[PDB]
Amino acid sequence: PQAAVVAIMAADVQIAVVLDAHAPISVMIDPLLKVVNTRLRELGVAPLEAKGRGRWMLCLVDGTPLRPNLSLTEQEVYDGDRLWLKFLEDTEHRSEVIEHISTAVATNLSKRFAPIDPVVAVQVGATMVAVGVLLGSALLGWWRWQHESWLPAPFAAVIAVLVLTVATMILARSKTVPDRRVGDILLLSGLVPLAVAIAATAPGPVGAPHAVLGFGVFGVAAMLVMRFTGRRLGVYTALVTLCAAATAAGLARMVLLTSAVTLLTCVLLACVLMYHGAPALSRWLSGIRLPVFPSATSRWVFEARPLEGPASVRDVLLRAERARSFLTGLLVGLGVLTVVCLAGLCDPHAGRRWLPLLLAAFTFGFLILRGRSYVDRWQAITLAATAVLIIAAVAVRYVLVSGSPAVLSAGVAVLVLLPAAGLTAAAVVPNTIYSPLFRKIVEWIEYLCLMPIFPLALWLMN
Amino acid sequence: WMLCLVDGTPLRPNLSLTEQEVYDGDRLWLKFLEDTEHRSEVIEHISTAVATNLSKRFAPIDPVVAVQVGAT
Amino acid sequence: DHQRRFGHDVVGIREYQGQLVAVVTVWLPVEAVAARLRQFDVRLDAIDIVSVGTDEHHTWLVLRMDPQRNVAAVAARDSVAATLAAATERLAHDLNGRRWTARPLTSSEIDDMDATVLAGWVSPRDITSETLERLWLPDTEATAVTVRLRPRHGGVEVSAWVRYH
Amino acid sequence: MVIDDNAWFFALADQMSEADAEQFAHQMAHWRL
Repeated sequence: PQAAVVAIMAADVQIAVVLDAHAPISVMIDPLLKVVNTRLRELGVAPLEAKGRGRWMLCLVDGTPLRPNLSLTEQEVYDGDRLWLKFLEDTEHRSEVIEHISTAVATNLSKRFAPIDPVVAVQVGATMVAVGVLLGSALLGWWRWQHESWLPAPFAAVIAVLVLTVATMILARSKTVPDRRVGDILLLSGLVPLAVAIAATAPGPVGAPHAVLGFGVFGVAAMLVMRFTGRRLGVYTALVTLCAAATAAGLARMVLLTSAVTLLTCVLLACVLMYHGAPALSRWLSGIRLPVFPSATSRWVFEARPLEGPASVRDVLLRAERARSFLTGLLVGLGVLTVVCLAGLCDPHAGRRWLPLLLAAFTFGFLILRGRSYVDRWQAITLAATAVLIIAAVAVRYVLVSGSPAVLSAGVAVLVLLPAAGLTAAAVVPNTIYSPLFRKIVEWIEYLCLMPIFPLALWLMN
Repeated sequence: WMLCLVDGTPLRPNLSLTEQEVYDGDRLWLKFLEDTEHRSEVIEHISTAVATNLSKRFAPIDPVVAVQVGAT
Repeated sequence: DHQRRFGHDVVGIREYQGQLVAVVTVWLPVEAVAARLRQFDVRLDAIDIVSVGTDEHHTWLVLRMDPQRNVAAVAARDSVAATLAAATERLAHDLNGRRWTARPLTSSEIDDMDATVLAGWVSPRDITSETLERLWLPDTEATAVTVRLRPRHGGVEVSAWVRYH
Repeated sequence: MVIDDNAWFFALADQMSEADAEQFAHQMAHWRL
């Protein structure tokens, strides 16, 4: 009959066992415990013990217990799976009763929800002062856009230097806690008024020189904070991606007099190239020996534990998480750049308008390749989100300024039907199963979307 | 024909049940095996807590999430 | 690099861009080692069968494993090296028992194996399953014959190549 | 001792399956003291 080979884990030891694939768990659990205790005692490891009243049980590694009355088969234990053996502590006790309504309300809420706390309060204050200083900096930028006054730049500079010194003092003095994210929030908040202060010093009417100067200095600061801090690096990766593209556009509008369409098509080309290059670049950026403040998952692994030994697993884990964060930041930045360039291209009142819609569709498919290919949940979701936002941005870019019921009805119809198809591909399709051949053919089609961009990039450039 | 324990390790055919520590109420699987050697001696020392912890938060996209993403 | 672990054997390891380890084994053996690319937790990069000889008939498995694809497994264990050492001891103990015996190489003997593989050219073959025992037959002072297994999808797909002299 | 003659709620029974009983019996059979 069938047998499942599985590696069970119990008392910090994993042992591979071959199990009767369709005996009920209630049959096998006891001699499995005896075998595990024999193996542990042979290893000199302290054996398993029944800590008071309770029961011996087996769980999936995700934590859920197996049905003891059921066999491995009907609960989908397959070969190569893993199981966690436990003595579950007894659950049952007196079911207490508070008869008075008011006291029962108070005790249930207090027991079950979390109050406000000064740890949270400081973070809230940091968030609100971050929002305030971005509003102030964006407001001064709006005024310098509207008016030629030199005086906003001293205000932006002084608020930037005050918040940056405050952030630095908090990061230096209060580094002892994971609430140093207060300092990180303030520093992220205060690099922006510095950028608009440097940008507003460019004389004459506002435009490309101000833009290239501000984005260049903000990207430079975002690059420095990697080497000096190395904390919360996904958002700075997205920001330095956006500033790199904006600075390339500003130098293209100053050194040359290129049109906007040429530059947007250049930016799209750079985007799809970078999407192809992003995982490799991330694995490069994984090892830049920047400072080693661990992140949340790494901290909460390190609390449970004390090229060989601990330092190797620690380096591997930190390296992997830095890779994941860089990759996620990159993909978010590219997603923003991709939607902003596609929105900038698809003016409805242009004679070439049919072409960038093709560019949109090709990019949409190409992004969906990566979405199905990349492993991290929030990266697949990033790719899917930006792909949708392409369609939404170009649709609104048409229908807002093109005052016709025709384009309106077309946009709103695709805007409701297309995500419903995107849902349908997983909602009705059984567990999103398709054949490997069909999958590879879909990968061929969305790859065959890419090489049409190259001549279209030439044709929209000229 | 040869008797294996629940994990699959066989019993020694030249030893009694007491000498191999088999007591009353024990379950023995009766099997026909092509060979007399089928053990897998390799133990791994793995920390069970992090092992059972980290799996749920390094998982790839599960279609039950993807449905929610689509619905959003 | 080298280790002796809480297991049973001493295991040599090399690293450059990822970890490398090799097992010697001592007519045809079973081909089904493709399953051991996907152990209970670790995911290995490739299984390469390696063989060399004239006389001097030697046969090897060299295994590639990326830690960064395996971090979820390594994080549970006290070392990345201990992880791959255990997984190779698993493969060695799985092969061992029949007429052919198997053990992990010491890294010194890994450099010995590299020297014997060098000892100082035809096409890679598209269809290979029948070829192996006759592809040894062309006259040479030294032949190196090897087969590669890689996880293209949930299956495992095969390539083989050879050189002479 | 009975306090009053009227039948009333007493308990919800700790019912146990045949498999659990058999499992406990395979445990108890291990001992001879």
